[PDB]
Amino acid sequence: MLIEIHMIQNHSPANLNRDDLGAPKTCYFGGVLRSRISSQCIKRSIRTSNDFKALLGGVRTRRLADLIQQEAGETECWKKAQEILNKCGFKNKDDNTKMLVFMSKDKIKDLARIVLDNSLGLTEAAQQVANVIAQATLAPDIALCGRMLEPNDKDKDKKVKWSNTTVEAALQVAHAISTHIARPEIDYFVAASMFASACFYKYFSIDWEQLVKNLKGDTNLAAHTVGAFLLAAAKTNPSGKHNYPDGILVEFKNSPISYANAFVRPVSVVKESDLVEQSIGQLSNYVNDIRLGYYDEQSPVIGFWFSPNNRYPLGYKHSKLASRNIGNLNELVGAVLDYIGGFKWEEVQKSK
Amino acid sequence: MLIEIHMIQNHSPANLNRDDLGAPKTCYFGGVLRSRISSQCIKRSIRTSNDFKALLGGVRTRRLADLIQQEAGETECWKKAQEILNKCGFKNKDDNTKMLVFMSKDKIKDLARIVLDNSLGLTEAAQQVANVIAQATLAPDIALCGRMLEPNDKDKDKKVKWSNTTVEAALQVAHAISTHIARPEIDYFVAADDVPGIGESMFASACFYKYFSIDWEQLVKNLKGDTNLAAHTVGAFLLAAAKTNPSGKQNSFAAHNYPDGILVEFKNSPISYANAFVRPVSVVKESDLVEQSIGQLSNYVNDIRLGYYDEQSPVIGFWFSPNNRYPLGYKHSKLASRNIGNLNELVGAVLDYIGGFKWEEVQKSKA
Amino acid sequence: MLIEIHMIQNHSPANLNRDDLGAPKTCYFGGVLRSRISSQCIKRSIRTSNDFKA
Amino acid sequence: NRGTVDFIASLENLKEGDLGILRKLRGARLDEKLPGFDLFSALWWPLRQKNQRAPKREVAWLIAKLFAEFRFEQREGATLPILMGGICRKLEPKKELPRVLARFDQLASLDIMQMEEPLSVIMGILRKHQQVCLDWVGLTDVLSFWEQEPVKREWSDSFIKAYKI
Amino acid sequence: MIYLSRLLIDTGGNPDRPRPGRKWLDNIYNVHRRLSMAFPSGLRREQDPHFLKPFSPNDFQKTPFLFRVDNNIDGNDKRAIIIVQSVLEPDWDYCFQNALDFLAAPPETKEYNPEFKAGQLLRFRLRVNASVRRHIPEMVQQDGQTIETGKILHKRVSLTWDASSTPDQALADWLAAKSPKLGFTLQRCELLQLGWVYGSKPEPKNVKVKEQGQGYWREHKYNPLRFRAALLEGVLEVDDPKLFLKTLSSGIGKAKSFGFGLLSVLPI
Amino acid sequence: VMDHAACMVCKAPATTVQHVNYRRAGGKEIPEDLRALCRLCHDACTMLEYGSGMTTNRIDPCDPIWRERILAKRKEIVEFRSRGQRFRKM
Ligand SMILES: [Mg+2]
Repeated sequence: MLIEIHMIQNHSPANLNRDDLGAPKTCYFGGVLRSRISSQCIKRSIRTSNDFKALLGGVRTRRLADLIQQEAGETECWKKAQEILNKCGFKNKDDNTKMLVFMSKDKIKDLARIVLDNSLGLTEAAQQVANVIAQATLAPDIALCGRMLEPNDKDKDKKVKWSNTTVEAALQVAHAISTHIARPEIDYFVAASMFASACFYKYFSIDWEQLVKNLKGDTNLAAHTVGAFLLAAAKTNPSGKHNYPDGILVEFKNSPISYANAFVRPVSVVKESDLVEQSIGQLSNYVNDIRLGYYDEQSPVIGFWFSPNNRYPLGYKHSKLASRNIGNLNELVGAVLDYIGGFKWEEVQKSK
Repeated sequence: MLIEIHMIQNHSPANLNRDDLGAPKTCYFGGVLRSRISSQCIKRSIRTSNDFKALLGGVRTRRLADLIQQEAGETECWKKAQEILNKCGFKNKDDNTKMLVFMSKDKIKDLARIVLDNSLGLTEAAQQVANVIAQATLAPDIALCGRMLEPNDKDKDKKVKWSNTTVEAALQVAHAISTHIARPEIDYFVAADDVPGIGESMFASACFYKYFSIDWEQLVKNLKGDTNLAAHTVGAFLLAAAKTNPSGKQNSFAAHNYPDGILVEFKNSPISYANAFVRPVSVVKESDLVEQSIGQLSNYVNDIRLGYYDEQSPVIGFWFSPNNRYPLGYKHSKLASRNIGNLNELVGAVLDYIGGFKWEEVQKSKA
Repeated sequence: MLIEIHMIQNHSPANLNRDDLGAPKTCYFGGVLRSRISSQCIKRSIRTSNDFKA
Repeated sequence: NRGTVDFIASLENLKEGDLGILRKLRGARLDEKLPGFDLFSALWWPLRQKNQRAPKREVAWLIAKLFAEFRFEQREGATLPILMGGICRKLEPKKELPRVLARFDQLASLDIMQMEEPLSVIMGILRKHQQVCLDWVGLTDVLSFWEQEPVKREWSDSFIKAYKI
Repeated sequence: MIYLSRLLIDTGGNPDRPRPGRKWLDNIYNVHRRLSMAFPSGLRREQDPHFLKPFSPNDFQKTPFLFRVDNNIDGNDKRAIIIVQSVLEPDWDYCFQNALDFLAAPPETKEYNPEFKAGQLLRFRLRVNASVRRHIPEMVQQDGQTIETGKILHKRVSLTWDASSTPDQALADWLAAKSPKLGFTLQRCELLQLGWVYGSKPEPKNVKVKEQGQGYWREHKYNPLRFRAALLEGVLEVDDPKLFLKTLSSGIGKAKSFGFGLLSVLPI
Repeated sequence: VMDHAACMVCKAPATTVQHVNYRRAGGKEIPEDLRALCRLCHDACTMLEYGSGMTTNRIDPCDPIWRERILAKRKEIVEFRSRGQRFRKM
């Protein structure tokens, strides 16, 4: 099963994503300039959010020696750990031990245990260290973003044979693009609520089977991860700091479909108050066409629509293209968890 | 009979095909730069797709000894089969087995039986393997492609004679090109370490035009009859090409977009409508890119139909848009003989015209 | 009586003629580099065409 | 001499696209076209940095263009005055031999900037007779010091020694 | 009077081609030096009309000008704007005569005579260097263990706030603390961008003595430069027209030689 | 050090050195036959001397009589150079 989430959200210029030169990120769509927010920013904002604090069990770091020298307690293990890491092969071109390692915060104790053993040779110690970091994948944040570790053979040990260190991702995120034309700023060279917000469309896809497989068959943890991810995506700001999404559409399919072509023609408004509403309208249009032009028989598609206090409807005023409309975020999360089978929101929090 | 498929499809900002430096592929058309997607990428994406899965029976591997070892069972045959493949002429030199074998023959048990026969010499067993490799010819993935192998002569034995290994592919695919001027952009990223104590990537967005050509008679001949299998292959190819995308950088650039327009034509000779976009499309404020591209395509199609008309061979075509979103003959012309709003009925009509086949029973021939 | 035929034709990105290396043929006209299709290739394509079958 | 061996090795490591780029630049100078200049700089500049006795830019450019056009296999002891001179023993002495000999002998009145076409016709004559090997390093060494009389004397003497066999 | 000048840079187009203008903005020291090269002496211009002689800072006038770099200006094209405020007339045709590739539009200059009355509302934009001077214990090595040294370092570091306070409130308080002295009173202040500014500076270092005498052989060593940058926009009210004009053309913070002090005011 | 790490044409940061004359080589080299230049100007000067037979006296960037030429060559580079070819060294 594939869980697809489409969101429409307004963002302030003080909570945007910037490039190296300090300019907000922008892209070209439909032949015109649009505002852009990268997927990495959204991923890291969701990872380090308040609602994801109970499911953060992963470290991506280049300082494994420092982390190891925080559990042993005995001050006489920093050079031994560094030598073992160099024996493993964590050293890229130039610099010194600057290969990013992504694992969980529960096998560091094992690394300290092997490091603190004076009765073991260096080669087999490095082999055991690699074996410890070849299976530390039982983290919900790793199961959604994946992992990729290629140790260099430039300074690799004699044999120190490596295992499979690749985890396939279960989450796909696309770059958020502005619905309208990018708005210029005010020039101060012509000199003699504070700024307008920008509307963005966001698209997320989650594979249920992949998430279940990556968690070693655990199922309650997967539901908790899905709920926490939904809440964090709906309730976080990329950089800065209610601002609830104006519209959320949740679908359950077998093949991924993107509704980003609903905004090939830019949405232009004389009045700024009629922007978001009209945007929603366009989306509905495209959805209807797809729902009548690319699917029949086999397996149908059902979806839930959420708006804050049901302010904005997407139903053509007559069409039942949405299974139900929900005015609260918690009820939407509960329904989403219910569709996958049971998974009450209250009992799923008792998992990590 | 020749079946021609033309597609117009818009894509969100992504990177579906890149070179060794990570930059998306590009090309020059009409004197201006355009985005490009290679034909082999599209062919491989269609091959390894859910829709084109029941007809997959071919394998292209550089390591044939491993499959023989798995098929044999719990016995040991890696060295013997490896050496037999050495004297078959699969380029042991340069330390690489660069000879890529497209023998489909997924019933590779025969190679195991020759390998597992402790009664024949090392040369005769190398001749039976060669004789059995060059006769698969099945697995319609080679009914659309196939130049199965060309053995090496210097490093092979002098007692092995090869038969014909040419399949005479029946599918033609062109490189996808954009209808406007390509604009490549750079994204800057940062590792952002966690424990307290700039990168560059490339992406672009474009609207692509795609062209496919299928020869019915050659496809039937390559399957040794079996018209039902050919109809199944045609329908599955249409379904897969309609809804599938390259799996390149899709974990950060999700661009699962669907095509905006499909045109299916039947004719005895192949014609490409790329010259509709010699003049690049410029966006005006009263319309979007897809509509202008479809209008230019309509103009070129009408002009070509009127200019190269022969009374001895009429052309029959079908036009498909999602829920009739974008009509082809906007102004006055009824260019398409039929307008269809759903893909499944388009496939059904294509099959009915091809042979009067129905989509239900043709699915019973899996092969 | 001499019959003269002149044609102008644009092509999609392709490789219709190659040398031993595998590069499309080229020539120098007016001091600048241009693409080229050999006359023998055109003649043989016309000869083997379906219109010249009879 | 070190500096030329690595240059020929780097030339032999090129692929089809770079060979075509150099092929389309035949008969042209190093400065007018930018892709050829960049490729030649990438192939040549580190060698000039490391080794002071590296071949000059003109000779290296000429050898690169010739290798791109002809693509012979490097082999020591297969120099031009031997293969040409072993070939010259199968022609008619009265007519064809003087015609080939004049073309071979014309090289002594040209500088390094005019030695493209005569070498091209000589290598075409070689290719017409099924020749697959040539000594590129030796040819580069001879071409580097072409303005010295003993070099030309040794060239002609090698030709005569190969021919009289 | 005041002189206000505007320069434009592309920072866009084909990424596979050289872009000297966009690369020029990666070092604040290079930008400052290039802007300083626009004020030549009366003798240097006569001697070198083409700017084709070795560059020496002793041949250029010293004057405390200010500048800012803005980005993200639209119209289907990307632009980076450099705004310069000075007390002297810049000579742009002498600085960019051999570097016209850098710019995407001719430089523009104009006069500026700001006369403001008491109790007037203004819309302002300005970038600050958030720095405070502190005594720091010296920790060194960190080779698996931290070793303290008895010396205390007088160092200028970044402004910090508490765990229960947002950066916007801290910056607003930090600016309102000094706003009595500058000559204006805030009405609203919101933080737009918070980050770092980087640069590198060459410095001569002696290596060996000269055998013939009269000097050394010398080499270049590069020193990093890091600054904490925060951009603010809001509304202010003039207290007295006397101190406000002194606040303008002077700067409202440190690092004024690297584009960190400039008040941009609009009449609201 | 003498040139303050500034190019002698465009006044950009300097990384390369151009030899004005070749009176001495290797054993002796006064710092008066050398000029500081950037990558683009050095490349233009290199492509401006390929087939001129200058031998001893090479291009002096300070001479105005070369300026109009040098900039022109620079333009060509900015119009045609591909950064993906210098990278991926072949
Ligand atoms: Mg320069």
